[PDB]
Amino acid sequence: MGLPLLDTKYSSKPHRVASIPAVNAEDKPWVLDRYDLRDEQGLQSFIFAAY
Amino acid sequence: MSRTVITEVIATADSQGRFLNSTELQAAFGRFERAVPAIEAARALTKNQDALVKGAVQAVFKKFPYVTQPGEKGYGDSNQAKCARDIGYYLRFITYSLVASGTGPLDDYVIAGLREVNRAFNLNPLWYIEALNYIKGETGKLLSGQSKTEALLYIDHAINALS
Amino acid sequence: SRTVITEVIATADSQGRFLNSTELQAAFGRFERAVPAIEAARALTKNQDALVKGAVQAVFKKFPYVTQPGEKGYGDSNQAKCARDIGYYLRFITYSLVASGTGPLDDYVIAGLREVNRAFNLNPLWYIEALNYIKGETGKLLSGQSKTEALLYIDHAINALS
Amino acid sequence: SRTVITEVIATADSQGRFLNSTELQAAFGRFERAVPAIEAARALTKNQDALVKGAVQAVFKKFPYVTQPGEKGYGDSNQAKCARDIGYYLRFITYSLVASGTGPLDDYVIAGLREVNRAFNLNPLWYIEALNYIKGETGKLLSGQSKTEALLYIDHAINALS
Amino acid sequence: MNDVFTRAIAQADLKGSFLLESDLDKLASFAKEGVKRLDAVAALTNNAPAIISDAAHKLFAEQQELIQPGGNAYPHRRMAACLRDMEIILRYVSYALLAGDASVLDDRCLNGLRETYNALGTPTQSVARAVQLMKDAAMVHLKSTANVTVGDCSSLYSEAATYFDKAAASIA
Amino acid sequence: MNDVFTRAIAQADLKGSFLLESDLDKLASFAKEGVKRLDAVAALTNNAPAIISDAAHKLFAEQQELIQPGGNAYPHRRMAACLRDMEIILRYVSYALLAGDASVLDDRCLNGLRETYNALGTPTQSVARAVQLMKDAAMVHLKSTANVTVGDCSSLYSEAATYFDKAAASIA
Amino acid sequence: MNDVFTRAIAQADLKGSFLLESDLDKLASFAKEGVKRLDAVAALTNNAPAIISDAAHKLFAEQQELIQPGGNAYPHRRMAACLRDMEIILRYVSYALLAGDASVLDDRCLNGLRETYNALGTPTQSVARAVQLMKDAAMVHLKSTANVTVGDCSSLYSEAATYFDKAAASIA
Ligand SMILES: CCC1=C(C)/C(=C/C2=NC(=C\c3[nH]c(/C=C4\NC(=O)[C@H](C)[C@H]4CC)c(C)c3CCC(=O)O)/C(CCC(=O)O)=C2C)NC1=O
Ligand SMILES: CCC1=C(C)/C(=C/C2=NC(=C\c3[nH]c(/C=C4\NC(=O)[C@H](C)[C@H]4CC)c(C)c3CCC(=O)O)/C(CCC(=O)O)=C2C)NC1=O
Ligand SMILES: CCC1=C(C)/C(=C/C2=NC(=C\c3[nH]c(/C=C4\NC(=O)[C@H](C)[C@H]4CC)c(C)c3CCC(=O)O)/C(CCC(=O)O)=C2C)NC1=O
Ligand SMILES: CCC1=C(C)/C(=C/C2=NC(=C\c3[nH]c(/C=C4\NC(=O)[C@H](C)[C@H]4CC)c(C)c3CCC(=O)O)/C(CCC(=O)O)=C2C)NC1=O
Ligand SMILES: CCC1=C(C)/C(=C/C2=NC(=C\c3[nH]c(/C=C4\NC(=O)[C@H](C)[C@H]4CC)c(C)c3CCC(=O)O)/C(CCC(=O)O)=C2C)NC1=O
Ligand SMILES: CCC1=C(C)/C(=C/C2=NC(=C\c3[nH]c(/C=C4\NC(=O)[C@H](C)[C@H]4CC)c(C)c3CCC(=O)O)/C(CCC(=O)O)=C2C)NC1=O
Ligand SMILES: CCC1=C(C)/C(=C/C2=NC(=C\c3[nH]c(/C=C4\NC(=O)[C@H](C)[C@H]4CC)c(C)c3CCC(=O)O)/C(CCC(=O)O)=C2C)NC1=O
Ligand SMILES: CCC1=C(C)/C(=C/C2=NC(=C\c3[nH]c(/C=C4\NC(=O)[C@H](C)[C@H]4CC)c(C)c3CCC(=O)O)/C(CCC(=O)O)=C2C)NC1=O
Ligand SMILES: CCC1=C(C)/C(=C/C2=NC(=C\c3[nH]c(/C=C4\NC(=O)[C@H](C)[C@H]4CC)c(C)c3CCC(=O)O)/C(CCC(=O)O)=C2C)NC1=O
Repeated sequence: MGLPLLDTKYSSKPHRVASIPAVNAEDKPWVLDRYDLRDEQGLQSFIFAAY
Repeated sequence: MSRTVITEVIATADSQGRFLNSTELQAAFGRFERAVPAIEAARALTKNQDALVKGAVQAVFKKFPYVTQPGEKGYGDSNQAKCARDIGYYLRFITYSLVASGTGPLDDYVIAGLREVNRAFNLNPLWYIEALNYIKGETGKLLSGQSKTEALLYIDHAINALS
Repeated sequence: SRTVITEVIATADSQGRFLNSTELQAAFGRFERAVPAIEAARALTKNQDALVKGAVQAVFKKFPYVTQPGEKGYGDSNQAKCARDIGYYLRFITYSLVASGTGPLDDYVIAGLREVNRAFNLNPLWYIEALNYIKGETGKLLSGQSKTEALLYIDHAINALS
Repeated sequence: SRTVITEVIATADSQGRFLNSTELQAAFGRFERAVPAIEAARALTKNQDALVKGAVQAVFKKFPYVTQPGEKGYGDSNQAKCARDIGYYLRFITYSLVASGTGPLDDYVIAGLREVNRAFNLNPLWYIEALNYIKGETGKLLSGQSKTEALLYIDHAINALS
Repeated sequence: MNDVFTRAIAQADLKGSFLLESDLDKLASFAKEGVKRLDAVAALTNNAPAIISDAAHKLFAEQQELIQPGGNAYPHRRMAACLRDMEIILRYVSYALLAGDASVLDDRCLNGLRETYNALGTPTQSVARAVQLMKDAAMVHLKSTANVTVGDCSSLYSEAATYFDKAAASIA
Repeated sequence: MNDVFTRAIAQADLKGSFLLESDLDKLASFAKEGVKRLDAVAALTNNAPAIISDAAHKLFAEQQELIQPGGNAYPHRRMAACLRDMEIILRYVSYALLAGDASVLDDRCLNGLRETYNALGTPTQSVARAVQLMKDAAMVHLKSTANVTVGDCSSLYSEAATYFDKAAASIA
Repeated sequence: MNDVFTRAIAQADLKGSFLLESDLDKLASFAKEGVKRLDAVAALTNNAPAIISDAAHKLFAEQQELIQPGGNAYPHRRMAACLRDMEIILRYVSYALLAGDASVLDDRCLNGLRETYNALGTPTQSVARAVQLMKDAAMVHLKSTANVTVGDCSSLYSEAATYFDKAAASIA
């Protein structure tokens, strides 16, 4: 490590305030998770999405 | 950006995205009580800063005779001045921490970056350890009661982090 | 004023002749001595306020009675004049350091010193004490030839006071 | 591109550390190998046109069908593009020799090889045959360590294609 | 995030000097009235839904153009966003009131909020009017004397008004 | 990140041609003098703390205003940051000295450092002075004839000086 | 009498202030250049009889009326006084060159010299002309490179010229 970092000095952004569902569901990014890893084609899609 | 009681309260409330619950107000009120002996200790310490600084320099010399002879760090009038200045810095930030009722001033001004700077300039931490122990001994006499303990907490914190 | 170049030129002037090797060698020595001298002057200028405050406090430490009421140190105006005089002495010492001659001191401070002190009942030992403090401190602010230059001028001023 | 020195520097920089002894020994190993490698590059540059045309004719012999009309190898434009491609491969092999690292090849030829060859329906086997011809003629054209280095880089290209 | 003590300390350190007698007196006075400050903070905190609802009611009573179709508070998506923003601003004002300085309100909340509102199409003077309505609705609960030792808190009222007005001015 | 070999390769590729015989001769000469180059980079690496301490001592003797309260290197964090920046720049200069090309130094260290210091309120002239002091301290160690075979390393000295100069010029 | 240092001290005293850092820098530059100043002054001193003789020859070839009966340099006595005055003026110019200040020239040499020459019947235009011829001969000697280490001394040349033409302006 070393020295502490400076202050973050935040700014107003959508992610900071996201209590409410986003406007469009199809425009919500796909939240890919571990249960995608069990299939084969699902695993290929997960790998492509990571890349 | 100091890490004090009120700042910790507000930061932990904002991180959780919620108003200030009653416990946080409880801690804030504890800090507000606590401020009075802290301000008393800060006053009785800033008032007698010059005696403390001189005594600390002399105590370091007494505990470390070898720094004084030529070819050492302590030999030199300018090095004497920097002795006094460094100990005055430590005392000033102890008083700041007393006022702020936290370690925020010490961590932010002295403790953060201590070891790299000491290594780069080859300053021995034991010198300041001795000076702060002298200041502790004296503030035993200057203060009494709750203020004495409150000052000793921050002097001890500085000594612990110098180690 | 009265400085090495000026003594050279004045001697040549009064003898009705040019500047010869002896006088140019004096001037040479002045031009090389200028380096520690200007350094001393700059250091003293940077620390003028600390030196003046310390000198006033040393004066009050060595002569406690003067601060007592009915005496020359009682009151704010008297101490303002304290600091003003010490600043005067410091300024003219820096002048003399830059000029490489005692001419600034002799013309601005020493000429008329005794009569003025005697008239206003000022004590020369006060200013000797202040200049001793400045000497001790410039022992720390300066080193090498800078310090010996500063000490020569401060000691000239002290000897003038005594 | 990527060489021995650049690998050293990148590895040091990713841990934020100075170059220690291991990196300098690797660099010295590179600097001592540079002489045979630059000799091999000089020899391969001297033999531009012979090697390129020989490789093209070798490809034509091993794949006689491709020169037939209605195939890839028919027509002056396609044969010119063949010569150009083999020239590219040889140029980048000499670049790798000079750099003493497979960076020139890996960055210019290999990265994107399958996608481009599949899009344009280019066969890796044509280039494998051409590079095997180049490998064969290298043994005649180079002797000693230079031949070893050139064969190493041509082998890397062949392994990449296949 | 700096409370009053921390800025007093930072200003002392920039000058490189200890804290003077008078400055310590001021900080001790602040700490003494900290109980009143805590009561004000609790008055804002406990009554927050009432303040938000009251200000929203008044704002949509004066400016109906928000809640008609084509208005900027029309669907439940946008109305709930309005109420969320108002709660955020009230929360940050409570933080600033407890701390004693508008530093937190400066950095965590109002950093670039006008630009966001302009990009979304929100009317900024409408948001400022909403914050002003929140201030007017929250002074009522601040001045409430139920279950509280009665005394003078006019300095705290002015301080809270300053924080609300500062948020409103920054947004507008 | 390019060394001299990769720079020559890239120019040759842009021209679309093999490397000329003169370019091969220059690269062969570079490889031959690489042993002295490795000695120089080792001298920089193995004396980094000494170089930084010497440069720091000179710099803060010369420029006392930094170490004063309100100066840019006052608290321990800023002093530590000063020393850390000096070590970073020395590290990248050693990288460049090994590679023989200042592309690494410009790309990874100096590309946006002046605006970073301006954003941080740092006297860039002082940083350039610090880099020059590091140059002097490093040239004292590079020219150390003891413990190494004696030879002509004037070219290496000039390259190291050019990298230090280019760092200082790019910062300030 | 004044040199450059003593004038600087005089204005500083008039303000009542110390000498600023820029003034100290100018005086440091002066004292650094002092050795070149000494060379210039020694060139004026060493070659003085040659300068005076050359100026006299040129002046009395130009203005033959001065050496005819009824001229103002006619009898031996007036010619001796003429040459004496030229020597005196050159000598005070050398003084001013060493001092860096034209104060001694004004106070001693040119204090009332125009009224002196007007009362004597001496042509002040011709005296100024003699000063110009002396200036030319002086520049011939001062630009000489033999027996000095080569260097830039143009400031000294211009300053010597200003002393000469200031004398000539005061006379005529
Ligand atoms: C925020 C608070 C703060 C601290 C504490 C601090 C410590 C500090 N002390 C310094 C000098 C120094 N300080 C000392 C202190 C020693 N002298 C000996 O007689 C004693 C045993 C001992 C003191 C009692 C010495 C010897 C030096 C000179 C080191 C050197 O120049 O190599 C320096 C180098 C800066 C310079 O002189 O240009 C630092 C950074 N700096 C800070 O900004
Ligand atoms: C150019 C150089 C220069 C000097 C040095 C100088 C000294 C000086 N200081 C004076 C005032 C004074 N100076 C002092 C002395 C100080 N006060 C005491 O407490 C201390 C012990 C002491 C500090 C060392 C006092 C007491 C006075 C007021 C004297 C009076 O008005 O009766 C006066 C009387 C005129 C006035 O009212 O200002 C002179 C002439 N004047 C000059 O023009
Ligand atoms: C980085 C170095 C690099 C390489 C190696 C490279 C190969 C390459 N060769 C190409 C064309 C081609 N190259 C060939 C080569 C064939 N001709 C004969 O038949 C032989 C059997 C065979 C060669 C051994 C042919 C036929 C084409 C035309 C492909 C088409 O247009 O369908 C193309 C398509 C671009 C174009 O239309 O010119 C590429 C990308 N490109 C590069 O930038
Ligand atoms: C933690 C500090 C913080 C704040 C305060 C903040 C405000 C904020 N409010 C937003 C949306 C919004 N804000 C509002 C509220 C306004 N419009 C109506 O006219 C009302 C009168 C008025 C409320 C008083 C509305 C309607 C939206 C949604 C706009 C849209 O969906 O197009 C957005 C954009 C993200 C989103 O689409 O949900 C931000 C960043 N962000 C932050 O990070
Ligand atoms: C659990 C969290 C917590 C709270 C809420 C808190 C507030 C608090 N306020 C107090 C007194 C007080 N509180 C107030 C504040 C009032 N001044 C005006 O009347 C307003 C209606 C109102 C604030 C705007 C005043 C004036 C006092 C008496 C102190 C004085 O001024 O002498 C007391 C002492 C009285 C008692 O305990 O019976 C507490 C504990 N302290 C806490 O640890
Ligand atoms: C790889 C290229 C690179 C470099 C070198 C770099 C330097 C750098 N210096 C910084 C601050 C700093 N830099 C300095 C150094 C200056 N102050 C002193 O006066 C000296 C004159 C001088 C050093 C010789 C200081 C004191 C800070 C701290 C400022 C602060 O803490 O607010 C910071 C950000 C704050 C932090 O987290 O510490 C960076 C990123 N960044 C990069 O991407
Ligand atoms: C593991 C890392 C490593 C090191 C440490 C290393 C040092 C090293 N230096 C050498 C010679 C040398 N070393 C130097 C360098 C010195 N010349 C001047 O004295 C300078 C002060 C100084 C460099 C700045 C020179 C000029 C030679 C002769 C090179 C030659 O013979 O061509 C040699 C070859 C032995 C010989 O020629 O007799 C080696 C192996 N090589 C390495 O791979
Ligand atoms: C009051 C009476 C008076 C006398 C006596 C006098 C002597 C005299 N002769 C002069 C010219 C001269 N006169 C001579 C003399 C002669 N040349 C040679 O043919 C002979 C060997 C030699 C005489 C035996 C010389 C050599 C000069 C040259 C001065 C010059 O070149 O400037 C000059 C210089 C003025 C000029 O340039 O003409 C003077 C002062 N001047 C007077 O006003
Ligand atoms: C006893 C009387 C005395 C004299 C005469 C004297 C002159 C003197 N001239 C010097 C060099 C020099 N002298 C000159 C001036 C000359 N260069 C150009 O040719 C100009 C035509 C001309 C100026 C009028 C210069 C430029 C230097 C080099 C040193 C420097 O530039 O700082 C030096 C320094 C050492 C050296 O380089 O020789 C001295 C001490 N010092 C004395 O104590």
